[PDB]
Amino acid sequence: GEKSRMLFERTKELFPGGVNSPVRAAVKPYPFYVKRGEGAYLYTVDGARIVDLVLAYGPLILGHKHPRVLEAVEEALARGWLYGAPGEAEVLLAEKILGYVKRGGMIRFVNSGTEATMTAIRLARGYTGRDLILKFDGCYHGSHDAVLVAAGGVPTSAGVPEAVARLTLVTPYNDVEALERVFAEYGDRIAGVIVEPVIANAGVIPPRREFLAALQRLSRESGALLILDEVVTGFRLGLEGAQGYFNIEGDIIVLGKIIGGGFPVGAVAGSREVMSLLTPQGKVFNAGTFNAHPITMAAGLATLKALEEEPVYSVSREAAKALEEAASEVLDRTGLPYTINRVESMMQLFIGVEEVSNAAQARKADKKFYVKLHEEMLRRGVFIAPSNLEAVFTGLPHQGEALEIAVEGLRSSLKTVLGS
Amino acid sequence: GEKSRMLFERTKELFPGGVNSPVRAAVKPYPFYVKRGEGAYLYTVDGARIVDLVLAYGPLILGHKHPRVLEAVEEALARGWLYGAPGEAEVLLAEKILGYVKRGGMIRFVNSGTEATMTAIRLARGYTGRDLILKFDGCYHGSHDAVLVAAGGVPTSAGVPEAVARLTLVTPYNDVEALERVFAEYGDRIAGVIVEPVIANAGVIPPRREFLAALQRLSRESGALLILDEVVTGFRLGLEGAQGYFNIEGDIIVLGKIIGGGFPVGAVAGSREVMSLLTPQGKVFNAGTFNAHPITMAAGLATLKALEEEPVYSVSREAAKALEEAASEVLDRTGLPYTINRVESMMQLFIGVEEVSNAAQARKADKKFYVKLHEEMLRRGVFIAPSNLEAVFTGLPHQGEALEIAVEGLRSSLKTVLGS
Ligand SMILES: Cc1ncc(COP(=O)(O)O)c(CN)c1O
Ligand SMILES: Cc1ncc(COP(=O)(O)O)c(CN)c1O
Repeated sequence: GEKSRMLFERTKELFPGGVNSPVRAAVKPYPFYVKRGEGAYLYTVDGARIVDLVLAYGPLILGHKHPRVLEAVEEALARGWLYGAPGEAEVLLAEKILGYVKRGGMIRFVNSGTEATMTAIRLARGYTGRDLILKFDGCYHGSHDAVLVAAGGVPTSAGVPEAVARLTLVTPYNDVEALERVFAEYGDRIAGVIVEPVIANAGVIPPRREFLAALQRLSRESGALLILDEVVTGFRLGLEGAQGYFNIEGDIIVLGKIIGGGFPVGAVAGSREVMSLLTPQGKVFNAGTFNAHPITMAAGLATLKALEEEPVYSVSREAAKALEEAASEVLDRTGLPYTINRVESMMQLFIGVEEVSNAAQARKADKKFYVKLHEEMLRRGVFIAPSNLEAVFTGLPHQGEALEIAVEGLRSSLKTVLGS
Repeated sequence: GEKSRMLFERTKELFPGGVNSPVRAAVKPYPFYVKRGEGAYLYTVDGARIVDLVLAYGPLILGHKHPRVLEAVEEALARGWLYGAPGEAEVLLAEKILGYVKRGGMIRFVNSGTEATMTAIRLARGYTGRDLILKFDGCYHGSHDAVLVAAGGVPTSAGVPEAVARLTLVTPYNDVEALERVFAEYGDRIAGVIVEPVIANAGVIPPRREFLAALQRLSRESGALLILDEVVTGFRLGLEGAQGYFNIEGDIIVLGKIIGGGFPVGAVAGSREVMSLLTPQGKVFNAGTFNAHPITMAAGLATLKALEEEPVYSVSREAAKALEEAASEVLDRTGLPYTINRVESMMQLFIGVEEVSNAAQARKADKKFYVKLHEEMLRRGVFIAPSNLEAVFTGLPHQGEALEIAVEGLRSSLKTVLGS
């Protein structure tokens, strides 16, 4: 790992914490640098092939450099990559996305999930004329002030004015009693309730039907808009995302990751009535030099076509199931308390706890055990998130030999850590 | 324009205002759709070649599909386009950028100018422990709450809480007296003063030396960080940007557009002391799935190399000068009040006013005349921003025949509008 070591030294003084995104710094023993990626694999700068169970944290459900997407991007590149004026790809991608998540509605393309949720929140506030936003402990919506808050709302980040943080309410995920209580107290001032249909940033945590039911009922009865943050679930839990998977409906649907095919993206979709408030039609401001970036649009379009024509969902589901069954077989024999949460192709293991239905329980999981597992798996050529609070993602290339390596790696790594 | 007309009809119900960014909707008679771009030209979906004096509003100083950048991106695409782990290109681009704008400092790559200024503001607040941010009337820093404010600070966008807007102070650009007064009253609570060294979103407005002097003095004496928003000026006003061009120094330098070579990008650069507050090193949060996107990094790196090895600055400067001289020759003969502001390769014409040193004066310019000019120029195959408040940008391909067409087009269009 000499080459990665050298790069590690160079970035120490170039980037805060040596990385451009926090999670990247936690890789053990130290972050490896990537030369390239193809299919189910990442290849380090030193030349090592690694099975990728991170998939850039969600966007790469088709694996690395998917042939169909590569070809579409090559064609798009030949046409120039930025215009500052409308292109064709954005129209086709919008029509395809809306047909699955909000028929007859509108969409606005942005450049990150952070920009997307931020825009959704401004839209909900503009539509209702209210200021408060309700989020849940453990849910992650990006790097912007309004969502960098925790229940005393107080800042979880330095540099966030307390005056801003106090406009965001926070209650526990899957806690119906707490949800009812917050609406009883502040309901008429809540502009929107934002939530991940399946938590992906506090490990993976599935929603309780009762929580989903309350979210829809309380939002509708209070006048608050239900903002489903589907940046991760969108197009991962089937073509119709969380709405179709759980049979729920959101007022505003925030999308990202997968819809950009691996390129910078974010999007806000909703009814014509709500979406029409966005500039230049309405007074809720949103603009972006890179909005509807030609390459992002071409990549996302090709990606969704693959999701419609290739067995991505079945393959990804089976891959996650195989990993879950393998880990469960080993862990069940130990008699140690543990739980694995899986929803289709997103999952995570929690050692030390028998149930994880909220962030508080996820935080009680054995972090040391997880870190050791991450390191041992990497030593065996399999890459899983370095943080127990991140998720494990599967995709199209996780089949055949690649899957065999991942499963065998997981089995052996668990045994090694359990034997230490 | 049948094909653009058809697309126009399709997007009416897909996007708010029919576009993904406000300015795009103002093109006359209606927005044309782009098939591709190459060199100094955009090509409509109907097949018409148009000289581009918009350059995607700043990023394309090298023109469309620059050969060197295209090759670098092709090589990068073959390596996969998203890893979720550190790559080599981000290291090289960071080293090159910092060598020109903040030697010995640090940088953090994000996905838009909006994310960049938003991150800079959070950093300034975190570093100083203060809440107030001072901006100037007419300056544009992106699509986020803290900068969508105007002096009563009150919201300029619906959906922005008044509690948030009041944390942002606003005074006129180039107004030293007003600047001194605001610091005398609120100085000890100002975390940072953000400003465009050259305004590019209220037409083009150059800074007064006295204003630049006051900005540096007052920030230093008050403890507020001077945030130079160089999203547009960075790498356009020479390799050293505004700091080198005007011989000024900022505490935090916000970069974007050009540094991404045409791909989604944004960046915050500053001293190690300030930048070290960013996660995972410090407590000022910033994370991004697409931060340091492999393709953006490769494109930006190749772009900066071109700026160092090709006569981009001289060619672009001469192009803008030729346009300015041509327009001035025609307008001087009319005796009508007007002014053209130009700083290297960024400029704008203001009809009806003899001086434009601030946003208030820019707003007094004859908008109807400008719109007619935009439409007439487009009819003659030359594309300038549809809004008088946007800027005209020149670049490397604006030479030879392309420049002749632009200049002749400007001359003829002015005469036609002046004769109507
Ligand atoms: C649900 C959710 N929302 C928002 C984001 C942030 O997306 P981005 O990093 O592109 O700003 C993420 C990524 N962790 C996410 O998982
Ligand atoms: C000075 C400045 N700052 C910020 C921005 C916004 O950049 P972006 O559109 O990528 O969010 C712009 C683009 N108009 C700008 O000119």
